[PDB]
Amino acid sequence: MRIEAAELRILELPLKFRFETSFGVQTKRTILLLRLFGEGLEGLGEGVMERLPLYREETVAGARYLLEEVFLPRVLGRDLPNPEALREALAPFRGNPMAKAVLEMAFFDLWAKALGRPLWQVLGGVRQAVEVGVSLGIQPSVEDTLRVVERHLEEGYRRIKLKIKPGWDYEVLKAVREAFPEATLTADANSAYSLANLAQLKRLDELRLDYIEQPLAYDDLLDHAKLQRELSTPICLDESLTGAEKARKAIELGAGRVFNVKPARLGGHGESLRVHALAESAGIPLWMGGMLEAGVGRAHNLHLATLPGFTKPGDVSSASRYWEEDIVEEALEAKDGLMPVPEGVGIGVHLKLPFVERVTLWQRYMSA
Amino acid sequence: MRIEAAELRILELPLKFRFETSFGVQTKRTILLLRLFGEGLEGLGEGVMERLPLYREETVAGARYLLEEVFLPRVLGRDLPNPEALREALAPFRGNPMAKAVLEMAFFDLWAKALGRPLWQVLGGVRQAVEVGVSLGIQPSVEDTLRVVERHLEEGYRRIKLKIKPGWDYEVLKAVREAFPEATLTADANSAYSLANLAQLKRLDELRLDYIEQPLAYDDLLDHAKLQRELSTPICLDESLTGAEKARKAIELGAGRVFNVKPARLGGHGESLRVHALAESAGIPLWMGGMLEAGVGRAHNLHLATLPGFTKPGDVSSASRYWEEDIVEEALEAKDGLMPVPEGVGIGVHLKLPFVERVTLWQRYMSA
Amino acid sequence: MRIEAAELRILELPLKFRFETSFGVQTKRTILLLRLFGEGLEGLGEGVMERLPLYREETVAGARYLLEEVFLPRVLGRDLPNPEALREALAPFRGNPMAKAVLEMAFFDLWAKALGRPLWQVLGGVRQAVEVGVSLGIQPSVEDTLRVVERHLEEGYRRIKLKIKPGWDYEVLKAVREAFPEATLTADANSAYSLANLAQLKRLDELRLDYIEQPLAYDDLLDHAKLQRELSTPICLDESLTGAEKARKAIELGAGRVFNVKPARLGGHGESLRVHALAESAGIPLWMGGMLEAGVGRAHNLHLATLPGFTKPGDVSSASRYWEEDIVEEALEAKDGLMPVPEGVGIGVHLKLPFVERVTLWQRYMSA
Amino acid sequence: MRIEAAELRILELPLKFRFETSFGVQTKRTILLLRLFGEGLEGLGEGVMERLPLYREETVAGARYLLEEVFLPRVLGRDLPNPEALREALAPFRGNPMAKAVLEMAFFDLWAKALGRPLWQVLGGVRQAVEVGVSLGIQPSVEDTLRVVERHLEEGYRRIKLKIKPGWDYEVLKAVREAFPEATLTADANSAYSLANLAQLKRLDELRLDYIEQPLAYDDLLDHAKLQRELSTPICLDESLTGAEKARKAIELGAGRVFNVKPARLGGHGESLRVHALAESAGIPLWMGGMLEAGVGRAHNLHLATLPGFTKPGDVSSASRYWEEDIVEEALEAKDGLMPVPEGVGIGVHLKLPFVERVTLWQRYMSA
Repeated sequence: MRIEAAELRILELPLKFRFETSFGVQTKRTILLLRLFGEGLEGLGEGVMERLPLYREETVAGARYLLEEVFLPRVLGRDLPNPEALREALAPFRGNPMAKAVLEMAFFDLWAKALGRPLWQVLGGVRQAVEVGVSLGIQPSVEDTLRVVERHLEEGYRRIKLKIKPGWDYEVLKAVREAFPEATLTADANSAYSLANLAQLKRLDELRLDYIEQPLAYDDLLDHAKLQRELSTPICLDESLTGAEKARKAIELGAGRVFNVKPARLGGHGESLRVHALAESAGIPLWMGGMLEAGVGRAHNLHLATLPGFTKPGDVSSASRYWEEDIVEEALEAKDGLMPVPEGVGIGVHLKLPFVERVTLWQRYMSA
Repeated sequence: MRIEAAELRILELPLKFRFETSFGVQTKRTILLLRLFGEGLEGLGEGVMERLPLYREETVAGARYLLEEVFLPRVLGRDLPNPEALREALAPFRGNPMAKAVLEMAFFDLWAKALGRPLWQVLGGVRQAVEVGVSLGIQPSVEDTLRVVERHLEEGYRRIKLKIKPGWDYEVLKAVREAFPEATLTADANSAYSLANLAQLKRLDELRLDYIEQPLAYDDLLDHAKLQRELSTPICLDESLTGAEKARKAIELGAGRVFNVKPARLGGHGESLRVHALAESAGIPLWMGGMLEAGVGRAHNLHLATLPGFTKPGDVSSASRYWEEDIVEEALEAKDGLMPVPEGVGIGVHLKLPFVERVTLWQRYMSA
Repeated sequence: MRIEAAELRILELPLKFRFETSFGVQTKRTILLLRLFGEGLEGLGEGVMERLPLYREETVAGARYLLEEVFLPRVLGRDLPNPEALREALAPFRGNPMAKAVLEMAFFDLWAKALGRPLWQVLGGVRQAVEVGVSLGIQPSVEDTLRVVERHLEEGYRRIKLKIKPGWDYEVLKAVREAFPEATLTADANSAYSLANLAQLKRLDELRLDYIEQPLAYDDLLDHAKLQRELSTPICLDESLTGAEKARKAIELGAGRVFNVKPARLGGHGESLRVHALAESAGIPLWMGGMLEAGVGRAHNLHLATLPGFTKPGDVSSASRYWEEDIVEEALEAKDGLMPVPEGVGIGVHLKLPFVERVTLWQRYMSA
Repeated sequence: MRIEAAELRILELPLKFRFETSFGVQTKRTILLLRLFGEGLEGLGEGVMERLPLYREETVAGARYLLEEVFLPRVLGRDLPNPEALREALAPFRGNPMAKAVLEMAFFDLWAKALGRPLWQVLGGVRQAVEVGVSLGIQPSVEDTLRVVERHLEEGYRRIKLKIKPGWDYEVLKAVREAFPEATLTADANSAYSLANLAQLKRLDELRLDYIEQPLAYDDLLDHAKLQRELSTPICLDESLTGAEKARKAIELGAGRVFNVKPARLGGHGESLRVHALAESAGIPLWMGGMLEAGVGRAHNLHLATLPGFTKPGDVSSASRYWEEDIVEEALEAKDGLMPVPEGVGIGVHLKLPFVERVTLWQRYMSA
């Protein structure tokens, strides 16, 4: 496939809800969108980095620069027989997996479309519907927490994830467990702990959580391995998994027994397939993470989540929970705990251009 | 892709040289050949198992039974969206990777053909010629060894592999190394050693071999890991690597630092790609192994050997060194240390049915 | 002993009950039977492999080929002073322990008969009755499970083994434990788990099961060792123990604290004696596993189960639970939890030839 | 087999050479001889313990008391189906393996005789001649050492063992190695070192010795394991290997890579066969050790040395190097590096009662 042209845009998309972060509260998403054109087809890619480096180090500004002035010029007009070629073309540039992912994923979409197949089929998927889990923030009280969990269980979610922190973990989780003895419950420890809190984390073992996500430093594997050795509960890694080498080291160290997969965090689908092979060979369950994606990112996530190693519910809930209006024509809605994979070749969604234009803050067209 | 029909044959092809084994000297290959038919296309697969279980446990008879009465009946006429679907269909059957490989590799060929692409492109390859290494059995003398090695070096081979054994390792290898200080030299220790021979093997460290292949038991990883920790020379695993789980365990234990990849030994291309991801994530070099294949197998090996993790020369020399006449129309011949990947969709070779019929000992046609 | 002739048969023997497997439900056994003739005596061997490679990799077809065309021709007419000679004669052939076991065990029977002694006496046994345990599959409900366990306890079984799987383990086992506080209870985890399920398996520690059999991969030792390190409950290995070297590695790794011995799985009595020496030297209890054997296999198992290291009840229950008609004249029936060892030289049972002929699907006589 | 009666004697046989020990120079062997009578047959056993506890803790006096007043009274007239029954009968008595060995080995002889077979055949042997190595004490000089070694090499011995000690190891061994570059050379470090001497011992790695025997404490495994990890030369264990449990622990710790087997040190053939299974399962070579035995012991050693795991030459040289007259009619003489196993049922030798009576210091006959 020879990429003939590319269009990069920065969009500002309003969120239906408002959520708090480590730097105030966020109410909108600034999204880097990429369209790749080749052989009369169009591949789509969506950035998961934000304006501030809060989840991790990249920003929309930094990724925009790399894509516009380094990565697209590197691949425009080049004959790339497959996604591996694209990966090798970007190999000299260190880090920046999310910026690379926008292009790598858009290209995988374009390639799958040129092959005439749905993306999941090309990636090696084995299902066309994904189980849905939900994530809840820290609530004002134990009562409020039970209320929210009960409603989400009534709606059909197949796993409930609750945010915790020192001083707000055992009691609230224990109350939920007692009220819902058979619910699949997980904790998002949000890198709010250190090995100093080992006893507090071990205390959660009696609650039978499916896993405790990223309790220690966001870029750590060694201390998580020390922690995991002491817990019967699986430690699930998210921010620490930036690529296949880290996944390999996590397995060698025993740093986590469950992996949260976010393709963009990893650098794209090529890297995700490598992580999938690694996890599958070690019996490590995978589930699809969410990053408040608009329709393009959500569809990419759904196609990748069809792989055999994804055996646990992912954060791929209805687009309507996030956006009053999504950027694709499709209504990506789940029901009875399942989210179908959008039909069609590639990622199976189509941009709603007039709306996209209306929410474009900046744009640039480049041709080979 | 739905497999509409399949033809299985057992062929007998005389080799141009005498091949020493653990139970006799082999002069012919008994080959299980598979043709898969679907959507007007033909996928080709070739078995690497033999009449006797000498290299490993499978036999032509055992594999013929599984393919004819178990595997083909299970997949004939079924909708297989991709190779992963085929993998899952055969999952209930334990072991027998070479028997599964005939079908799985023939299917990958058919699938790539249905996608309209060369197999290497679908597998993630990044090159179209593979570096060629040569293998040498134990010679009557050191002078003879030197003579043969010198000849192969003049011929352009990029790696020389010498079979060794207790009592015939250090002096012969040391003589070759002194005569050819810059040559890439390798040893095939042929499972001829035990940890009792640790000293003899460690003595080879001074010769700067590129790797020592499978010196200990054919189904071991633990003792090889103990050996590897004592040697600076990389231990290369062959028979021990039967699948991705063994490869993951080899990485955890440090059982070897180079992997010999034989797709059929692993169960096919799907399994090889998983091993590739694992090796690549640990910086473990791969090279394509050989099993005296006729043209279909040699072509499959070439397409897989194009992947990025294959960084050392493979046993993919000219078909003419093996056969007076091969079963494919193409002349798979190397030149100046390089073997081109045959062009065309899928594996790129075509069977010469008239010659195939003349060397067919048995055949069966099956349709959905 | 010089083997003068051998007769191999494939029999189809109806099962009184019908049991479910990983590929539908089975209702009959396809049995490879071997008769070895020498010095006017006859040794008997029975294959435990089936038509499909579900328990492990071998099949009746694959073993038939090896015995008829490779192994019997290798030993017919050869002077074999003892079973060790037979083992060395087959050493060049890798794997296929069950196919080798048919011949090795038949020969051990013939040898013991030529020595004029019962097989147990020659193998080093110290008892003439074996304690009997029973194995139950997954039942429709906890109530049904209690019902079945209670009846088997009334009948006098000395150990009850219950099949479990993720989602069906703690609650059912806990209910049985509570209803029968002093019963010897074990779990057959049927390779249905991975290290991901560590917490679920550790949770069983409070139930005081005598052991949990083969919870992880069928060909694994490394992950079972990691699991065992976390459990007070002994992990019992079955499929992973394919020979003495694996038993040695299991001891080095601490992969299991109890071993299920199935002589055919191991390659025969010679290999079983080696495993017995290894286990006994590490204080690892042994018990006799069952593979739905007809009278020949059951008698072999009983004679081997007399060894000192077998300190726990085995799956050697009455032949009448399996067959409406067995292939030997003897009625191998247990009572009050004990199964006597059949009397006479060698394995002490005699073929009921007319019946055997009636259930023969194929046969072949070969002479030296 | 029921032992109907037993005759125990203490003999004194003058040696043809002076034997250096830790407390005097020995010129005579004081031998505990046992004759077991049953079913008209006679089993022979010979003690390897001496008057002083120099090699290990037992003495002729201590062993005489145990056999005469404890072991024989316990087994006389009892039905012993096999050697395992004898083993269990003596189980309550701790240690004293050499005293138990006289009875256990005499019983194995009687049992094999009752079965009508050569002892090696019943033990699982696969050969009828054993390779012969020779031992040399510390000589007055390096030249003397060279002279002796040269002579033994001309004589056909297949391994040369040289006693060494701190201050007399590297230079003497290096001189021998230079003079005989191809000779199989071994060292008997005689428990003369400690980990304090790690450097002196590691210095020997360059000499390519086949093994270094028992350099550290006679009852140690832990320190030898620490030493072995630092040496490429295999450490060979002798005094430390008192039974199968110690052998299992030596394998777990990696305390040695070669085992010297002396059946009496181990408690007999039953224990030796267990050690054999352990060593074989770990690829640890065995060789038959010597204890200056008269003909009965030398014959027992030869029959046991036929087992497959014995792959290195043993100290089983000609009886004539030790005795002007031996206690058996047979002339146990080696030729061209090989010692034949004496023919006949059991150990194959016959006592010359007249000579035995002349060298008897004490005797006692006991009947059931």
